[PDB]
Amino acid sequence: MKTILSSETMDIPDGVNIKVKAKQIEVEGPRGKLTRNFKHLNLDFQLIKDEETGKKKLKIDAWFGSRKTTAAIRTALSHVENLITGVTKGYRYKMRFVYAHFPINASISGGNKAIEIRNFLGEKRVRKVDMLEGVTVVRSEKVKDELVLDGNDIELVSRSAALINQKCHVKNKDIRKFLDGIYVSEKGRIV
RNA sequence: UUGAAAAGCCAGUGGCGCGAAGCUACCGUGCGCUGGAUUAUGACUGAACGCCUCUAAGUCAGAAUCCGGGCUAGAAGCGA
Ligand SMILES: [K+]
Repeated sequence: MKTILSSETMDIPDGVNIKVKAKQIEVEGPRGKLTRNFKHLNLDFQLIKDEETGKKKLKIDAWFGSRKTTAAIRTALSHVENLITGVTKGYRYKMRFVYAHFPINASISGGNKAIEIRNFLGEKRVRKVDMLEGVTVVRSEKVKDELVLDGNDIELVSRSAALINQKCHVKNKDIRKFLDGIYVSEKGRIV
């Protein structure tokens, strides 16, 4: 029914710099740089500075927006929160190898930017996966048959994990019985 | 049949054997191709709906599929 004003605000930690211009959000922190293009959202983004204190707030609002349009405000705020988390703490995904008979042989290429899977269900084919930008994959030493993906972009890290998982799908078998694969087991922050 | 020999000719290709050349047969030989976008499907982050959610915004992989490329032709189209 076109609610007049739907607004939501988020606090910004003092250790992160943020710039907004034409719905282009630039985030800077100790771990590096992140960028997002929110041009596809018909929302108004504003950065409020507290002169007396010096703190930062990001306010996103929609005017005369329907429910569908208003649903994007929280999405944008969560995306900005994820950017801040990635630039301050970073993102770490953990994957575990699951197999019944054939151990999965994983080889990490140079730079921790590519992975080779060789013995999935005793298959002679070699599966190649390349990590996305800013995401590095390593083989854990404290946990058996575990892969650690570290990055600054939650979306890129999760997409790399999804690529690894989907590259090892079982076919022509009852997947309920043949549970072999590589699956995401934990999501968290590097620090 | 030309007197004979030799050498020819007629029987509309006289008949038979071999027969080069050309043509020709899976009856012989050579060759027949790879970038993008996507369907179904499976997923990422993510609200709506403080949780959840492949979906609402955004995003990924994806086919004897489509498009392009390659091959054939080359327009009251054109260049040096
Ligand atoms: K989800």
